[PDB]
Amino acid sequence: VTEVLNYTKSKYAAPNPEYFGKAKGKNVIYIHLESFQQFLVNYKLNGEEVTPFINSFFKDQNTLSFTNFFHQTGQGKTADSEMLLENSLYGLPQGSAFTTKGQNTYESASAILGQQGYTSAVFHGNYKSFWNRDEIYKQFGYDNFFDASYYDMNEADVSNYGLKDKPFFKESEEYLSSLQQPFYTKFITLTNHFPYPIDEKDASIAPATTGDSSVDTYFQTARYLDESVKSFVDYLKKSGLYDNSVIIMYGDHYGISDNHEEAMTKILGKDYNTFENAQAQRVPLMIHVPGVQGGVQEQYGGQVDLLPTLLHLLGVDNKEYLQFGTDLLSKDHKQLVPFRNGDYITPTYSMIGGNMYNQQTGEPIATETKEMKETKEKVAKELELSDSVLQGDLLRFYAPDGFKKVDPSKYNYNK
Ligand SMILES: [Mg+2]
Repeated sequence: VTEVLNYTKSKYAAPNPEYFGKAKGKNVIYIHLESFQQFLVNYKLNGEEVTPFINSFFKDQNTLSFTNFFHQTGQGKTADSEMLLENSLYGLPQGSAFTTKGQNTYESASAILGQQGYTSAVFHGNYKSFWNRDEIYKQFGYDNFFDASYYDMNEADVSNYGLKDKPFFKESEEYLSSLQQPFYTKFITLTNHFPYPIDEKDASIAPATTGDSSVDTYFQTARYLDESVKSFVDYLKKSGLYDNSVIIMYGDHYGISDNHEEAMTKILGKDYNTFENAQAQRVPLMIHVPGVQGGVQEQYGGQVDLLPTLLHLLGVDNKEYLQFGTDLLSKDHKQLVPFRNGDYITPTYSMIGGNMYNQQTGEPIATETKEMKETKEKVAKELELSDSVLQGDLLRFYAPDGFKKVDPSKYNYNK
């Protein structure tokens, strides 16, 4: 109740002077890389790079790239990722939080940044009823929701899950250019979605040769996404948004489940056991902050840490908000990444499937020490306190002093 707030502050990580406020006043552009796993980065299928542009964006001067960034989603899949990004809250242990907690009071990024005059918007090539986004986005405080109704949904431009990504970015330039700055936006892509079907040739790369169809055509839809993103970034550079915004590319969750051990063994080269599968849960995080020296960031982290990381870059102190994540650029950030099912990843030891593993060598640890038991309970506590917020709707009874709550009745996403 006030218990959650006490845990939050004690966990709070002070801003890093080198990165604090360096992007204050800038726009924010989230690029949602659907089902995009980190191992795809710099991966070469039969000689050539699978995702060439993203690989270059990864190496760029002004790009903070994360190699130990893990997704913390559950049965909510993509919805849970949004929950982690917007509120720094975990999803439910079971089922989707978006569907059952659409009535809850939230104090999300749209609301927090809205306090400074930011304009909110979400772009998605599918209808707003999907994942109950239409309802819960109002509680988040998203000013605009550009769903499928704002796009040309002809049969040739539409896959199984909605509008293809290349038309999606192309057609959304109209809306983004006329959106009041400064803004806070997120572009949810669709094409790279299981079982990853692509008809030739939207595709521009040969499929893998493992014998597993869903795994083989994954690399094809990944490049289709890569090509469309490049086209979108090219637009951002022409319109000047590229220098005036913070571009953040991230993955929401895994792309290949653990029911493809044989194929994944050929892909990664090593045996795809339970350990290597947990390591495969890495998803990309690339933060392009204009006029800031970037580089590879190997500190361990999760999606829960994304919002407080962004806030510190924008020069916004979030000490008083109910957020379970910490600033990734902070030196006080502790490298501990909880999974939804109770598991966790630390640089030294990791619990996977309830069993202990050496994170660095992959070899099982027979006996469990105190510190391995201690962090196990720290993780369970964090997950429980997060559920306490969702299950009890605790944000009705709390808010930071200067903060103003959202009136969801004042939002309409229809045209
Ligand atoms: Mg997804």
